[PDB]
Amino acid sequence: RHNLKTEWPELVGKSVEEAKKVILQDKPEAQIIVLPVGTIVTMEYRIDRVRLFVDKLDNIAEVPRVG
Amino acid sequence: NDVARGIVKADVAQNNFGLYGQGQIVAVADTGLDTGRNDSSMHEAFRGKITALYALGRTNNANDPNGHGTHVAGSVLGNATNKGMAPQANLVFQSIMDSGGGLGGLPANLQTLFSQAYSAGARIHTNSWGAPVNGAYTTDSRNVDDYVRKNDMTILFAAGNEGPGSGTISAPGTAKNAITVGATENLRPSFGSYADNINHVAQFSSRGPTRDGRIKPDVMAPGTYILSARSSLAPDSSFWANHDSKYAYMGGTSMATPIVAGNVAQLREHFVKNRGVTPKPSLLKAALIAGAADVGLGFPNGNQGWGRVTLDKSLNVAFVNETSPLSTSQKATYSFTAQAGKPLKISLVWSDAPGSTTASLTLVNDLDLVITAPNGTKYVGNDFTAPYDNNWDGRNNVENVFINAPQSGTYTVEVQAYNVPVGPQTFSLAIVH
Ligand SMILES: [Ca+2]
Ligand SMILES: [Ca+2]
Ligand SMILES: [Ca+2]
Repeated sequence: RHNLKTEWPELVGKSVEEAKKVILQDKPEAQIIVLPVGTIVTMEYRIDRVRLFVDKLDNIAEVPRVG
Repeated sequence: NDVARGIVKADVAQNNFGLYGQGQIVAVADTGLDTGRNDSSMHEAFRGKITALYALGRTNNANDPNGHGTHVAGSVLGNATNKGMAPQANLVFQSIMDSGGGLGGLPANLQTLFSQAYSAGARIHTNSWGAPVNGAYTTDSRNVDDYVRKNDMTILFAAGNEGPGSGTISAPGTAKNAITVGATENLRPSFGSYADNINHVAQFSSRGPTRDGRIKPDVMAPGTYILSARSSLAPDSSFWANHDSKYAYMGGTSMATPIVAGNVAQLREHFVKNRGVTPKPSLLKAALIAGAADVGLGFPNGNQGWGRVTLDKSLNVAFVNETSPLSTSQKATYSFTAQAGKPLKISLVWSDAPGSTTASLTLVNDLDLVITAPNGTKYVGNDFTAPYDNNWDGRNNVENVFINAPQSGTYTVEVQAYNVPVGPQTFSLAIVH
């Protein structure tokens, strides 16, 4: 009965640790990776991955989405 | 790849025109390439066709434990089974994966990356990567633009996988002078909803406009469930699904991009061998755009750009190849003979001066396309609302006039230099009819 959720605009500005709990609550299979905002990455789509892009305070810098 | 080949008409280019990319050299900057050794150990898709294999990210190690780069390069030019679009082109591979798993082998100034590839003979350069900066024009975007204007290298970038929301284009996919590629679906329907309609834009594909309101991506190609070369070092987890020990499935704008890169090699070969010219980057891009197919969403469009690559329509465009430099207030005027009963598509493209990373608009030199029909009806570039000559474009370095039901007679095709502060500015035109 989980609602289909693939983006988390509400997590912008939150800590990485707070973000991870919400994402796992919505998407138990998520493989979460943390990277500095602005990092260059490969552009393949991985349906179970969630990249978190963080600022220098380790707060979520942009909208987390699946892929 | 085998299904994508038919979708983008690479099969028609090959079978009816003999275009497999022979004599062309494509550079791919990506993770690594199979074993990382240009010898008999190399994956069959690339063995014997590697012009250069450079290790940038890890000292003396260009191998591919991830699998991304090997799959990507397979889609450009793999010559075993599940072949790339230009399987007789040779490869320059720049391994940019660092020892921390990222792409830290990229140099701070991307012109360094392009220059190394250019020196090895590559005239096409393809990049299935980006920073997801939501339409920003970054220093990387600026360096791509500066490079393309200075050198006859066609550079392609993935649009990003940050859709379906608007304004999600990654950098350097936001560069004005790159060909930016988004993903439609491959037709492998046994896999379900991601590979069931060749007109569907992949849900993850980044969407325009750019931050300054430009149309990106430029063109689309299949980018879901693409079957291509599997690195001998990569685990199952790197792929969407398995196939065999040598080939597996992946999806992303990462996969659409190299398909188009291969098509560009086929197209470049055609001009060079059969049309008497070395086509400039702007012309290759204009020819792909004019020949592209509306997937059904119409133009203008932030989801499909200018449509899905349809290579056979691009091959024999009537053209201008940067042969008329313009300064402010000058113009170049041409004629084209149309016959009623079939569409007329005219694309103007220039490799603009590099834009500013802080200004409202990235466009520097502003050219306008002005078309006049045999009965006097006027159209200006990118004005798709009637009347078609009142909304002038001052943001894009791609301007199009697409007339579904043209008149018989002489069309005037005019390029006007509205404002060229960094001139002169050359341009290319491609006409499909
Ligand atoms: Ca679909
Ligand atoms: Ca203009
Ligand atoms: Ca109008």
